[PDB]
Amino acid sequence: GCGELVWVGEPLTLRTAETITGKYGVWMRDPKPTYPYTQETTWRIDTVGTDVRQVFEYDLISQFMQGYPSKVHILPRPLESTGAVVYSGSLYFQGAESRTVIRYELNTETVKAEKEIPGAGYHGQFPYSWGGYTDIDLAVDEAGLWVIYSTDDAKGAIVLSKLNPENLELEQTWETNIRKQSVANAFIICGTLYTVSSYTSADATVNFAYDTGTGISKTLTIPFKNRYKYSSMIDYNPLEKKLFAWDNLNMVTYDIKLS
Ligand SMILES: [Ca+2]
Ligand code: NA
Repeated sequence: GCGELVWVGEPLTLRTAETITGKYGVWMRDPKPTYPYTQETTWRIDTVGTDVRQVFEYDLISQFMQGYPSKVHILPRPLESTGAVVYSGSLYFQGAESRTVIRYELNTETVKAEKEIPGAGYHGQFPYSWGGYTDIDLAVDEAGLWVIYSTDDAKGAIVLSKLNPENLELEQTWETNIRKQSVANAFIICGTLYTVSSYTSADATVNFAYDTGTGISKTLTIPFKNRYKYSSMIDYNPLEKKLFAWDNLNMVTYDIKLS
Protein backbone atom coordinates (compact mmCIF):
# COMPACT_ATOMS: atom_id res chain seq x y z
CA GLY A 1 0.00 0.00 0.00
CA CYS A 2 3.05 2.24 -0.36
CA GLY A 3 4.44 4.37 -3.17
CA GLU A 4 6.34 7.64 -3.53
CA LEU A 5 5.06 11.00 -2.30
CA VAL A 6 3.59 13.03 -5.16
CA TRP A 7 1.27 15.47 -3.39
CA VAL A 8 0.80 17.24 -0.07
CA GLY A 9 -2.50 18.95 0.57
CA GLU A 10 -3.51 21.95 2.65
CA PRO A 11 -3.41 21.87 6.46
CA LEU A 12 -6.41 20.86 8.56
CA THR A 13 -6.36 22.26 12.09
CA LEU A 14 -7.55 19.70 14.63
CA ARG A 15 -6.86 21.66 17.82
CA THR A 16 -5.27 24.88 19.03
CA ALA A 17 -3.22 25.12 22.23
CA GLU A 18 -4.91 26.97 25.10
CA THR A 19 -1.75 28.81 26.15
CA ILE A 20 1.50 30.14 24.68
CA THR A 21 3.08 27.04 26.25
CA GLY A 22 1.88 25.17 23.17
CA LYS A 23 3.43 27.51 20.61
CA TYR A 24 5.45 24.52 19.46
CA GLY A 25 5.38 20.84 20.33
CA VAL A 26 4.57 17.36 19.06
CA TRP A 27 1.29 15.48 18.76
CA MET A 28 1.03 11.81 17.86
CA ARG A 29 -1.07 8.71 17.29
CA ASP A 30 0.05 5.06 17.37
CA PRO A 31 0.29 3.38 13.92
CA LYS A 32 0.37 0.03 15.73
CA PRO A 33 -1.90 0.63 18.73
CA THR A 34 -1.71 -1.88 21.56
CA TYR A 35 -4.14 -2.49 24.42
CA PRO A 36 -5.58 -0.51 26.07
CA TYR A 37 -5.06 2.06 23.30
CA THR A 38 -6.60 2.32 19.83
CA GLN A 39 -5.96 4.06 16.51
CA GLU A 40 -7.91 6.98 17.98
CA THR A 41 -5.71 7.49 21.04
CA THR A 42 -3.92 10.82 20.64
CA TRP A 43 -0.92 12.11 22.57
CA ARG A 44 0.06 15.77 22.89
CA ILE A 45 3.23 17.37 24.25
CA ASP A 46 3.62 21.14 24.59
CA THR A 47 7.37 21.66 24.35
CA VAL A 48 7.73 25.35 25.24
CA GLY A 49 9.98 25.50 28.30
CA THR A 50 13.10 24.06 29.91
CA ASP A 51 11.75 21.00 31.74
CA VAL A 52 9.11 19.36 29.54
CA ARG A 53 7.54 16.32 31.21
CA GLN A 54 3.77 16.49 30.70
CA VAL A 55 2.22 14.24 28.06
CA PHE A 56 -1.51 14.72 27.47
CA GLU A 57 -3.41 11.60 26.44
CA TYR A 58 -6.83 11.49 24.73
CA ASP A 59 -8.74 8.22 24.24
CA LEU A 60 -10.94 9.56 21.44
CA ILE A 61 -10.30 11.86 18.49
CA SER A 62 -13.50 13.77 19.28
CA GLN A 63 -12.06 14.24 22.76
CA PHE A 64 -8.69 15.39 21.43
CA MET A 65 -10.56 18.02 19.42
CA GLN A 66 -13.08 19.36 21.96
CA GLY A 67 -12.62 17.66 25.33
CA TYR A 68 -10.15 17.10 28.16
CA PRO A 69 -7.31 14.56 28.47
CA SER A 70 -8.02 11.04 29.69
CA LYS A 71 -4.63 10.96 31.37
CA VAL A 72 -1.58 13.16 31.90
CA HIS A 73 1.73 11.32 32.10
CA ILE A 74 4.59 12.99 33.93
CA LEU A 75 7.74 11.74 32.25
CA PRO A 76 10.54 10.63 34.56
CA ARG A 77 13.08 11.98 32.04
CA PRO A 78 13.21 15.54 30.70
CA LEU A 79 12.13 15.70 27.04
CA GLU A 80 14.00 17.52 24.27
CA SER A 81 12.42 19.27 21.29
CA THR A 82 9.72 17.90 19.00
CA GLY A 83 11.15 14.76 17.39
CA ALA A 84 9.30 12.21 19.54
CA VAL A 85 6.95 9.49 18.30
CA VAL A 86 4.53 6.92 19.71
CA TYR A 87 4.90 3.35 18.48
CA SER A 88 3.44 0.04 19.62
CA GLY A 89 2.43 1.31 23.06
CA SER A 90 5.61 3.26 23.80
CA LEU A 91 6.58 6.91 23.63
CA TYR A 92 9.99 7.34 22.04
CA PHE A 93 11.64 10.64 22.94
CA GLN A 94 15.02 12.31 23.39
CA GLY A 95 16.40 13.09 26.83
CA ALA A 96 16.86 16.82 27.38
CA GLU A 97 20.43 17.98 26.72
CA SER A 98 21.50 14.52 25.56
CA ARG A 99 21.78 12.18 22.58
CA THR A 100 19.76 9.60 24.51
CA VAL A 101 16.59 8.10 23.06
CA ILE A 102 14.21 6.77 25.69
CA ARG A 103 11.47 4.17 25.34
CA TYR A 104 8.61 4.90 27.73
CA GLU A 105 5.82 2.30 27.90
CA LEU A 106 2.68 4.40 28.22
CA ASN A 107 0.25 1.96 29.87
CA THR A 108 2.73 0.92 32.57
CA GLU A 109 4.54 4.27 32.61
CA THR A 110 7.80 2.35 32.63
CA VAL A 111 11.04 3.19 30.85
CA LYS A 112 11.84 0.03 28.91
CA ALA A 113 15.12 1.16 27.37
CA GLU A 114 17.51 4.09 27.05
CA LYS A 115 20.18 4.31 24.41
CA GLU A 116 22.68 6.81 23.08
CA ILE A 117 22.47 7.20 19.32
CA PRO A 118 26.16 6.55 18.54
CA GLY A 119 28.00 9.73 17.52
CA ALA A 120 24.78 11.68 17.03
CA GLY A 121 25.08 15.44 17.40
CA TYR A 122 22.72 16.88 19.99
CA HIS A 123 21.41 20.07 21.59
CA GLY A 124 22.06 22.48 18.73
CA GLN A 125 24.86 20.70 16.88
CA PHE A 126 22.86 19.42 13.90
CA PRO A 127 19.45 21.08 14.21
CA TYR A 128 17.04 21.60 11.33
CA SER A 129 17.34 24.94 9.53
CA TRP A 130 15.29 26.89 12.08
CA GLY A 131 17.05 25.52 15.17
CA GLY A 132 14.92 24.41 18.11
CA TYR A 133 17.32 21.73 19.35
CA THR A 134 15.91 19.50 16.59
CA ASP A 135 19.10 17.42 16.27
CA ILE A 136 17.32 14.08 16.64
CA ASP A 137 14.08 13.21 14.89
CA LEU A 138 12.33 9.88 15.46
CA ALA A 139 10.15 8.47 12.70
CA VAL A 140 7.68 5.65 12.17
CA ASP A 141 6.83 4.24 8.75
CA GLU A 142 5.35 1.07 7.24
CA ALA A 143 8.46 -0.90 8.27
CA GLY A 144 8.82 0.29 11.86
CA LEU A 145 10.98 2.64 13.92
CA TRP A 146 13.65 5.02 12.60
CA VAL A 147 15.83 7.84 13.89
CA ILE A 148 17.00 10.84 11.86
CA TYR A 149 20.16 12.64 12.96
CA SER A 150 23.69 13.57 11.98
CA THR A 151 27.27 12.97 13.10
CA ASP A 152 30.71 14.55 12.81
CA ASP A 153 31.67 11.62 10.59
CA ALA A 154 28.74 12.20 8.23
CA LYS A 155 29.91 15.82 7.99
CA GLY A 156 26.57 17.23 9.11
CA ALA A 157 24.61 15.35 6.45
CA ILE A 158 21.40 13.53 7.34
CA VAL A 159 21.95 10.06 8.76
CA LEU A 160 19.10 7.62 9.28
CA SER A 161 19.09 4.39 11.27
CA LYS A 162 16.52 1.63 11.51
CA LEU A 163 15.94 1.01 15.23
CA ASN A 164 14.94 -2.02 17.27
CA PRO A 165 11.70 -0.84 18.91
CA GLU A 166 12.29 -3.01 22.00
CA ASN A 167 15.87 -2.20 23.00
CA LEU A 168 16.72 0.64 20.59
CA GLU A 169 19.72 -1.08 19.02
CA LEU A 170 20.61 0.28 15.58
CA GLU A 171 19.81 -2.36 12.96
CA GLN A 172 20.98 -0.52 9.84
CA THR A 173 22.35 2.93 9.01
CA TRP A 174 22.22 5.09 5.87
CA GLU A 175 24.32 8.17 5.14
CA THR A 176 22.73 10.73 2.82
CA ASN A 177 24.41 13.61 1.00
CA ILE A 178 22.13 16.39 2.22
CA ARG A 179 23.09 18.76 5.04
CA LYS A 180 20.56 18.24 7.84
CA GLN A 181 20.59 21.91 8.84
CA SER A 182 19.67 22.78 5.25
CA VAL A 183 16.13 21.46 5.72
CA ALA A 184 13.29 22.49 8.05
CA ASN A 185 12.23 18.93 8.88
CA ALA A 186 12.04 15.37 7.56
CA PHE A 187 10.03 12.15 7.59
CA ILE A 188 10.06 8.64 6.15
CA ILE A 189 7.46 7.07 3.86
CA CYS A 190 7.75 3.45 2.72
CA GLY A 191 11.50 3.38 3.36
CA THR A 192 12.15 6.70 1.63
CA LEU A 193 13.41 9.74 3.51
CA TYR A 194 11.76 13.01 2.50
CA THR A 195 13.03 16.41 3.56
CA VAL A 196 11.09 19.65 3.82
CA SER A 197 12.67 23.06 3.30
CA SER A 198 11.15 26.49 3.82
CA TYR A 199 11.40 29.42 1.41
CA THR A 200 9.58 31.52 3.99
CA SER A 201 7.77 31.06 7.31
CA ALA A 202 4.58 30.18 5.43
CA ASP A 203 5.90 28.52 2.26
CA ALA A 204 7.55 25.10 2.27
CA THR A 205 8.39 22.33 -0.19
CA VAL A 206 9.27 18.66 -0.06
CA ASN A 207 12.60 19.08 -1.81
CA PHE A 208 14.62 15.88 -1.47
CA ALA A 209 14.17 12.11 -1.28
CA TYR A 210 16.51 9.24 -0.39
CA ASP A 211 15.47 5.64 -1.03
CA THR A 212 16.91 3.34 1.65
CA GLY A 213 16.12 0.43 -0.66
CA THR A 214 18.34 1.65 -3.49
CA GLY A 215 20.47 4.34 -1.85
CA ILE A 216 19.35 6.60 -4.69
CA SER A 217 18.85 10.30 -3.99
CA LYS A 218 16.59 12.71 -5.88
CA THR A 219 15.47 16.33 -5.79
CA LEU A 220 11.75 17.11 -5.61
CA THR A 221 9.30 19.98 -5.75
CA ILE A 222 6.18 19.32 -3.67
CA PRO A 223 4.89 22.63 -2.26
CA PHE A 224 2.76 23.03 0.85
CA LYS A 225 1.78 25.72 3.32
CA ASN A 226 2.65 26.52 6.92
CA ARG A 227 -0.68 28.27 7.44
CA TYR A 228 0.30 29.77 10.79
CA LYS A 229 3.90 30.63 9.92
CA TYR A 230 5.92 28.61 12.43
CA SER A 231 6.12 24.86 11.89
CA SER A 232 8.12 23.13 14.62
CA MET A 233 7.20 19.53 13.83
CA ILE A 234 6.33 17.42 10.79
CA ASP A 235 5.98 13.65 10.94
CA TYR A 236 4.38 10.88 8.89
CA ASN A 237 1.78 8.48 10.24
CA PRO A 238 1.98 5.21 8.27
CA LEU A 239 -1.43 4.01 9.49
CA GLU A 240 -3.50 7.05 8.50
CA LYS A 241 -1.09 7.82 5.66
CA LYS A 242 -1.06 11.53 6.48
CA LEU A 243 1.39 14.11 7.79
CA PHE A 244 1.05 15.30 11.38
CA ALA A 245 2.46 18.75 12.11
CA TRP A 246 2.62 21.43 14.79
CA ASP A 247 2.36 24.99 13.49
CA ASN A 248 2.32 28.03 15.77
CA LEU A 249 -0.08 26.81 18.49
CA ASN A 250 -1.98 24.66 15.98
CA MET A 251 -1.98 20.88 15.69
CA VAL A 252 -2.65 20.10 12.04
CA THR A 253 -2.78 17.23 9.58
CA TYR A 254 -1.95 17.11 5.86
CA ASP A 255 -3.50 14.91 3.22
CA ILE A 256 -0.99 13.27 0.88
CA LYS A 257 -0.94 11.24 -2.31
CA LEU A 258 1.34 8.28 -2.93
CA SER A 259 2.10 6.97 -6.42
CA1 LIG B 1 10.01 14.80 11.45
NA1 NA C 1 9.63 12.80 14.76
